[PDB]
Amino acid sequence: NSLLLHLLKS
Amino acid sequence: NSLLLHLLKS
Amino acid sequence: PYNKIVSHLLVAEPEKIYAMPDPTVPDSDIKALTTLCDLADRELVVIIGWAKHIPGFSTLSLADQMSLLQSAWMEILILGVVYRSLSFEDELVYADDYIMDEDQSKLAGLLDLNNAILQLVKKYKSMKLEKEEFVTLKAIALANSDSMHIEDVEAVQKLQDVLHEALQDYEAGQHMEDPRRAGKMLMTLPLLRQTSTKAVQHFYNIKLEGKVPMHKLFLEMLEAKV
Amino acid sequence: PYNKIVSHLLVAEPEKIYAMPDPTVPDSDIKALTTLCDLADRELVVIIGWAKHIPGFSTLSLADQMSLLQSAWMEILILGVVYRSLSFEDELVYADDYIMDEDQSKLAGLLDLNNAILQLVKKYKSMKLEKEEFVTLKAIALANSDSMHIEDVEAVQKLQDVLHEALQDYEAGQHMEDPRRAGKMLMTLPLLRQTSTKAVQHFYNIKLEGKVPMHKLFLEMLEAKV
Ligand SMILES: c1ccc2[nH]ccc2c1
Ligand SMILES: c1ccc2[nH]ccc2c1
Repeated sequence: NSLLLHLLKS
Repeated sequence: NSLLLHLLKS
Repeated sequence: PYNKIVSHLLVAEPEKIYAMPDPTVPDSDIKALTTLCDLADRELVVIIGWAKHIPGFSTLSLADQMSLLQSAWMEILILGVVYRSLSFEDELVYADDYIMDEDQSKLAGLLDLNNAILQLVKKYKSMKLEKEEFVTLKAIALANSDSMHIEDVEAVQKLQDVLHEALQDYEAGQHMEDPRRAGKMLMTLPLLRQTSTKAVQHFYNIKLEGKVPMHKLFLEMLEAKV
Repeated sequence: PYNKIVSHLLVAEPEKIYAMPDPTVPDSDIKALTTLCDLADRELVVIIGWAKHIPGFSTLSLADQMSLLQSAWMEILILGVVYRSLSFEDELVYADDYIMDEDQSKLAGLLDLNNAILQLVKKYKSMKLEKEEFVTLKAIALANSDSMHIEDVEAVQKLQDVLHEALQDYEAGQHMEDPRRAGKMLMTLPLLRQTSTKAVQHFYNIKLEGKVPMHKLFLEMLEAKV
């Protein structure tokens, strides 16, 4: 699943 | 020679 | 009353042009693309005549007049289609006799391009774009077209300034409820630039594939170095 | 003092990033392109963190945050290169250890793209772009990026409005000599959009040719549907 989504959830 | 130039010279 | 430049651009507005698709020709992508390129060739003639009415344009060098038009022509064509389409739903009014729905766009290979034109329509419907604003943005798009070939960089900046001032004056008088409306209108120009550049690329590729006949002025504007 | 949003964006500014080209690798197009894509992958991480500092951004849906960044990332990268280059002549400061002249651009296959970035530099040098203006335009470019996938069209318009207001307030206080300076800054966004879209297309094609290694986040942003 998305690295962009992972970094937005930090 | 250019049709654009011809029409700008009208 | 309002701003004289805005009033002047309204009177300079070209007359409507019919597409006149050939009723003898079977419907096809080639027919649709031919019809659109023929309509654009005709509208290019009146755009050249229109640009001469813009204060200061004819005082630039013929080279700079050519550069601005070679960079802006497709933005000017698209803003026309957009304005004509504001009272319509999911349909592009190329001409009163040539209204393209989603099926026709798919049949012509224009779905992605026409969807981006409809994104321009959607934003201007929400902003309630006025004819006064449309004609002023057409002139600003010509002046602000970012040609890499400009001779007199300062004169082209002064033309941008004159037309920006006209938009800002118009908005200050007609739209006191929203003091930032002129800037909102300026903020619509990036999507017009993006959509224009996609359209030029798309029709350039149709030109290379060689299956759609194109007239002299349209081909001159497609072949321009940008 | 001046505008709080502008002050807030200045403190949110990421730290400088070094390119660190590999000194063991012979100079080549592949080396240059690898170095640039690695630098962009690293800068993307800090751009995501930066965007969260923009008032209202983190209150959008994660989908809308992703959409804005997927549309704007390359404009944000290019505006950084442009700002870093304002005190230089015909050179692009990708990083303090990676300054590209015309020869290096030709060697990397980037002459046309880097020339368009230098056209952005030329215009901002003439306007004497300030750091305050740069950070405000980066945020406006993110908010105004024209994604076709936005869920909350109204919330994204309100974010545009908030950041436009900050630019206009800044200019009204700092630049009384030119009451139209905010609009002149907005009028630079179309060339940024044009240059960004060319860069994404160029690097997408490098991705397809498969000769330049790219990291996960950079590839995610290149592959996004726009
Ligand atoms: C794109 C292509 C062809 C066109 N004819 C009239 C407007 C227009 C836009
Ligand atoms: C284009 C390509 C790669 C890049 N790395 C940093 C900025 C930037 C712009």
